[PDB]
Amino acid sequence: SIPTNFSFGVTQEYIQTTIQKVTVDCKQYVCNGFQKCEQLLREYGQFCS
Amino acid sequence: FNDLSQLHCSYESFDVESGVYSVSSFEAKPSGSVVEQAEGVECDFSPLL
Ligand SMILES: *[C@@H]1O[C@H](CO)[C@@H](O)[C@H](O)[C@H]1NC(C)=O
Repeated sequence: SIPTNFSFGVTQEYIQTTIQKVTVDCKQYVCNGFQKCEQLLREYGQFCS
Repeated sequence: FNDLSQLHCSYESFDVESGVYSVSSFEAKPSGSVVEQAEGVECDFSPLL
């Protein structure tokens, strides 16, 4: 079986090599800057760390 | 005391690793307050006058 006609077929693909880098502040996100919240956060402590 | 203090206490050591780090944010102070949604009525003194 031998071909006689042909075409240059294109083929697209994608590779997700790099998810979007994110960083987050602990006390600002969880705590919203009200002083009793920061007083109530210091016991948990190193969770933010 | 400062950002480096928070970075040191995040790593629980006097020595850390060189690099880029995310310290807790800060907020611009509110400039004041606005109270305008509902106003009352005035007392009547016309029968007095
Ligand atoms: C080959 O394929 C192309 C595109 O489908 C067409 O125009 C052409 O006539 C074909 N030739 C033969 C010999 O089949």
